[PDB]
Amino acid sequence: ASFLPSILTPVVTLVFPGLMFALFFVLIEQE
Amino acid sequence: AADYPWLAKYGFGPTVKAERWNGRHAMFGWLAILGTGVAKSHGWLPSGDVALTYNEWGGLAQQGFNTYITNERAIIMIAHVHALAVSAAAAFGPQVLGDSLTLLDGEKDEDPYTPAAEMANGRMAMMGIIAVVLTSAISGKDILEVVD
Amino acid sequence: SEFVKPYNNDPFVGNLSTPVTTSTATKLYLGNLPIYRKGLSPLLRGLEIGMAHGYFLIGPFYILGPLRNSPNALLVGLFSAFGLILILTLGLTIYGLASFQGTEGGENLESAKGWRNFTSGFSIGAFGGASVAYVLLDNISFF
Amino acid sequence: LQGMVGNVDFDPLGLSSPNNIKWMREAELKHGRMSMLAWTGYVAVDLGLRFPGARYAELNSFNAHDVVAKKELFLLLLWVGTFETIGASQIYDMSIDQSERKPGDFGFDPLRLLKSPEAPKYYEAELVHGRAAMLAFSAVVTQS
Amino acid sequence: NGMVGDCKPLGYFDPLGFSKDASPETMAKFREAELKHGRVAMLACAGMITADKFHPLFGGKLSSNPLLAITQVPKLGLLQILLFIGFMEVFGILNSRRPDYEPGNFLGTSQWETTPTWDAYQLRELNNGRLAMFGAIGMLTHAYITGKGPLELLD
Amino acid sequence: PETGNKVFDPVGFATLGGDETLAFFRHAEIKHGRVAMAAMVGFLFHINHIHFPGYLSPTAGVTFEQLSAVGPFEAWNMIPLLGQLQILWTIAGLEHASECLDPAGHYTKGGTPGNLKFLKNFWDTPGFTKKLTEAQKAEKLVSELKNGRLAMIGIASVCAATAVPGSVPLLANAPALTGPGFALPFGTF
Ligand code: CLA
Ligand code: CLA
Ligand SMILES: CCCCCC(=O)OC\C(C=C=C1C(C)(C)C[C@H](OC(C)=O)C[C@@]1(C)O)=C/C=C/C(C)=C/C=C/C=C(C)/C=C/C=C(\C)C(=O)C[C@@]12O[C@]1(C)C[C@@H](O)CC2(C)C
Ligand code: KC2
Ligand SMILES: CC1=C(C#C/C(C)=C/C=C/C(C)=C/C=C/C=C(C)/C=C/C=C(C)/C=C/[C@@]23O[C@]2(C)C[C@@H](O)CC3(C)C)C(C)(C)C[C@H](O)C1
Ligand SMILES: CC1=C(C#C/C(C)=C/C=C/C(C)=C/C=C/C=C(C)/C=C/C=C(C)/C=C/[C@@]23O[C@]2(C)C[C@@H](O)CC3(C)C)C(C)(C)C[C@H](O)C1
Ligand SMILES: CC1=C(C#C/C(C)=C/C=C/C(C)=C/C=C/C=C(C)/C=C/C=C(C)/C=C/[C@@]23O[C@]2(C)C[C@@H](O)CC3(C)C)C(C)(C)C[C@H](O)C1
Ligand SMILES: CC1=C(C#C/C(C)=C/C=C/C(C)=C/C=C/C=C(C)/C=C/C=C(C)/C=C/[C@@]23O[C@]2(C)C[C@@H](O)CC3(C)C)C(C)(C)C[C@H](O)C1
Ligand SMILES: CC1=C(/C=C/C(C)=C/C=C/C(C)=C/C=C/C=C(C)/C=C/C=C(C)/C=C/C2=C(C)CCCC2(C)C)C(C)(C)CCC1
Repeated sequence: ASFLPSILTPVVTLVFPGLMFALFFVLIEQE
Repeated sequence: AADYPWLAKYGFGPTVKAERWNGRHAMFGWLAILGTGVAKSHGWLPSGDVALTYNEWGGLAQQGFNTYITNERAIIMIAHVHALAVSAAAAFGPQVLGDSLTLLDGEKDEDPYTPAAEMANGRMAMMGIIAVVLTSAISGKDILEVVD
Repeated sequence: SEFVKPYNNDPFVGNLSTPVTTSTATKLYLGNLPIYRKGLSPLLRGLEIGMAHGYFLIGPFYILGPLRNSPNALLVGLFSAFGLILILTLGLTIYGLASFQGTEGGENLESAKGWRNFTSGFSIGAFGGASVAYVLLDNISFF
Repeated sequence: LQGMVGNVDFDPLGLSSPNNIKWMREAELKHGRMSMLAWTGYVAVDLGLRFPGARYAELNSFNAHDVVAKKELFLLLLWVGTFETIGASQIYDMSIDQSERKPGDFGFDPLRLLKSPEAPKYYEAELVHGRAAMLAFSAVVTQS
Repeated sequence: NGMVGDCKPLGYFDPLGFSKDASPETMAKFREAELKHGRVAMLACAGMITADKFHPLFGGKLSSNPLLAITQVPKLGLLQILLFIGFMEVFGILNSRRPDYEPGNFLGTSQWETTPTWDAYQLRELNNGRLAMFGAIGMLTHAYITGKGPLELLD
Repeated sequence: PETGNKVFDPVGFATLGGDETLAFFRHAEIKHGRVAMAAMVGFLFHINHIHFPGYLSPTAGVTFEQLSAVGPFEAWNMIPLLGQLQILWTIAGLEHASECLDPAGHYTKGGTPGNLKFLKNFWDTPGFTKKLTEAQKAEKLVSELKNGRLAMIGIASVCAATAVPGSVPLLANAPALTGPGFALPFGTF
């Protein structure tokens, strides 16, 4: 519904990619 | 579990600490549904289904898009965002001799099954939340009318 | 005279003992800053830095933000400050994870436990500072 | 637990034992002192002790907060907040770690009264009066 | 002795002999007070001279009278000035507490190879400070008497 | 002597603390007696209409004549705000210097309670006490304690006279003691 853009666009394009960048940085800085 | 050592280290995943925290949140959430239901029954939230405007809430209002964001929605949004702010403060900030969201290095996740009373009530509260959401979805009725 | 000499009597270290670098004013202020202050635990270092940064972070969002000319300008500024502080403490946590991988000493900013205490201090302090600046800016007519 | 002032061991419900007590006894002292000052101000204001001023003449405790919230109570907020900030600096540096401090000892003994032989008397009277003033202020605020 | 305040017109000027039969602690206190007065008086004299005829701040119409201008300044500005000066003064106190401590040297000159050029420029600082000390008091007195600023009094 | 050569304390306020507390109480007694004695002399100077000539504040146009005319305590409220700030500030610096500059240490922790002469020529500026010796000076300090307590009782008497009806005999009617009973610092606040 018209709810879902608001729920999904910021979750998927601020939170998830920020977490992915954090995870990738932490992983590449291992050992 | 073992394939995800990183999230397993800090209790993130199928862990007793995560179950405890989510049960606490489900308890508070059922409380919140009851509280906002009685709030709607009484007069606290703005009425009239008045939509937000760009002059007060800007592009987050979505004045002309669609989706009828209301002043009651904005106020409860402010409330839950304050909850999320206190959340980051309590989780990342100092554990005030309570519970850490993360496991921490020294601690090991409590053994899987008053604290046990909390976990039983939390499982019950999560089940209640899921049952209410389902009943709303199948019936087509509002959640507040369902609990009412 | 000569106010620029080798750093710590070492001509071959890549530094100079200028008035800016090695004056008593610079030494006093830096050594007394929380990150360098003697006796402060990592929790208090993080706490002081957090409140310090949280107090000022709200301001740019409040006045120059999109909803500056709106009745909820200061509320939006506080929320923006909370978001920015969330990003900053996430950065702190991932920095600690990446840098201080294998550590057991603790009680030291260059160790995992010390940096975690520092990050907790920063996070709580910055949230509180943003809220305190909100409270002051609501009642700025007092002064 | 045990080994502290006013230890009746009144603890049916579970709150602190091998943990939390550093925070709990100190918080009891803070709450108690707050209660003494709150109840004393309530009774004095209701009796008639008033500041000299036109605005303060009509106000009576319960009807006073809303009018005295923005100007004078904000200055009170500033002072209390400063003192509680240094208190927090002392407090968070103790309980989260294990550095040596006692609960509620902010070092505020400028008159050196604890040097008296009857110092355990004070380390007893303070807690008892805080508790009594707490039960008193609960009543005076819940009457209205 | 060991200081750089002596000059040509008056030599070593101490008629009443305060420094005579005095401790190095008291001598250092005297020189710290001297340099602080000189520096504050420089700031005061320059402030009155510039603000008399060029005061763009605060709407560009605050009174050119030095005594009226500070009263016209908002309370927050005065509080901020006091906070800034106190934050300099705590570092002054810490520099006094330091083991190595010349009276007015926040620069920590002792660690560098200084010479008569440095001594002469310290003397320049001190002499200008004395002149500004007299100047600031004169300016304030004339402001109270006539009500005009320095340059308007000269006008 | 008048009290019977004894501790005088019937309630136990003496030993609420220790020697440091007793030293603080004695210094506070001395300071209170000194301010009360000065206040009594000032009250007499006022209510006898003794004042300096001229304009106290030529800019705001408030005068010593007005201060004398209106009443003792009201005069403080009619001092200009910045003048009251100056008076309290000059007392502030003196109190702070009294706390600090004793070379021996604090009156509680090494110094003599009531001793202020470490601030040079603060006491006996013309030098009346220079001629005296220690044996005379102890006797004179006992006199100071007595007169300070007595002036304390006097200022407490006149304050009650000026605030609450006719409390004190021989002043329970004098219209000399009028105006407010207790001035506030800076006037209203
Ligand atoms: C690659 C195909 C594709 C693309 C380019 C987009 C693009 C978009 N979708 Mg999405 N969407 C897709 C497939 C796709 N969608 C599919 C198949 C579904 C399920 C039927 C949805 C369901 C959906 C909803 C319900 C909504 C959007 C919305 C949006 C917009 C905001 C981004 C967002 O959060 O969506 C992502 C939302 C998801 C729930 C995730 C969908 C997962 C897809 C299938 C992943 C495909 C990955 C791709 C092939 C390769 C990897 C990419 C990357 C890792 C490099 C944007 C225009 C929002 C909108 O309308 O904004 C105006 C919105 O509310 N989409
Ligand atoms: C209050 C500021 C002040 C202070 C603290 C000092 C301190 C010092 N000066 Mg002095 N000095 C000052 C102002 C001051 N000076 C001014 C304005 C001049 C210009 C005339 C000089 C000219 C001068 C010279 C030429 C020399 C010194 C030297 C010294 C040092 C050694 C002598 C001594 O013991 O002085 C102690 C000083 C005091 C204890 C200050 C007492 C002030 C009294 C109470 C006030 C007198 C002024 C009067 C009330 C009003 C004047 C008119 C008008 C402004 C109303 C010492 C560090 C000598 C030095 O450094 O040798 C190496 C040196 O050679 N000074
Ligand atoms: C208080 C400020 C000064 C502080 C600096 C200082 O140190 O002071 C020292 C000090 C005393 C002191 C001591 C302490 C320091 C306390 C402690 C020390 O002991 C220790 C340390 O141990 C020694 C001791 C006891 O002695 C006191 C100093 C007091 C001072 C210097 C007081 C000036 C008033 C001027 C007024 C009211 C002007 C009105 C002017 C007004 C209202 C005007 O209308 C001016 C005017 O232009 C206007 C606005 C408009 C125009 O049309 C023209 C006119 C002309 C009309
Ligand atoms: C001693 C020197 C000094 C320093 C080093 C310094 C540093 C900073 C910094 C940090 C770098 C910030 C962030 C900052 C901010 C503000 N300063 Mg400020 N300031 C100094 C002096 C004065 C004076 C004299 C005044 C003043 C003011 C303001 C106002 C305006 C508020 C307003 O619009 O009302 C704001 C926002 C004026 C004021 O408070 O006016 C009521 C005023 O008169 N400042 N100030
Ligand atoms: C099938 C199968 C399995 C199984 C199983 C079983 C029985 C699984 C059951 C799972 C089940 C039943 C899982 C529910 C979770 C619900 C949650 C976390 C909800 C939280 C919801 C929360 C925290 C919501 C909170 C709020 O919104 C509320 C309500 C009010 C609002 O104001 C705002 C807030 C945020 C306060 C295995 C073991 C998996 C593998 C095996 O091989 C086979
Ligand atoms: C005692 C001592 C020292 C000292 C000292 C002294 C005397 C220091 C004095 C410092 C001084 C006097 C510093 C003022 C700054 C003023 C500023 C920046 C003004 C900002 C002004 C701003 C931001 C705005 C002004 C406005 O008007 C504008 C433009 C538009 C109007 O609509 C209204 C507003 C308000 C918005 C030493 C020498 C340092 C060391 C020594 O050891 C010890
Ligand atoms: C020793 C002892 C005991 C005791 C005791 C007792 C009874 C103690 C009593 C203490 C008491 C009663 C202390 C009063 C102080 C009054 C002051 C400071 C007044 C200042 C007043 C001032 C500064 C007035 C100033 C002015 O009016 C002036 C001068 C002229 C006007 O133009 C301006 C104004 C209006 C400003 C016990 C109880 C027996 C036992 C215990 O165990 C130990
Ligand atoms: C309550 C009451 C009343 C009252 C009252 C009372 C009791 C009032 C009391 C007032 C009182 C008791 C006021 C003392 C002042 C003392 C001063 C100023 C002493 C200065 C002394 C000085 C300056 C001494 C100096 C030196 O000697 C020194 C120290 C040593 C020598 O080397 C040098 C010299 C010689 C210079 C009413 C109203 C009257 C009647 C009513 O019915 C009841
Ligand atoms: C050096 C210098 C400078 C600089 C300066 C600066 C940089 C400043 C800053 C300032 C600031 C920046 C300030 C600040 C302030 C702050 C505040 C005021 C805060 C507060 C806080 C609080 C109050 C908090 C609290 C809390 C809470 C609420 C919660 C819980 C926790 C806590 C407790 C933390 C200048 C160049 C100018 C000049 C020269 C010199």
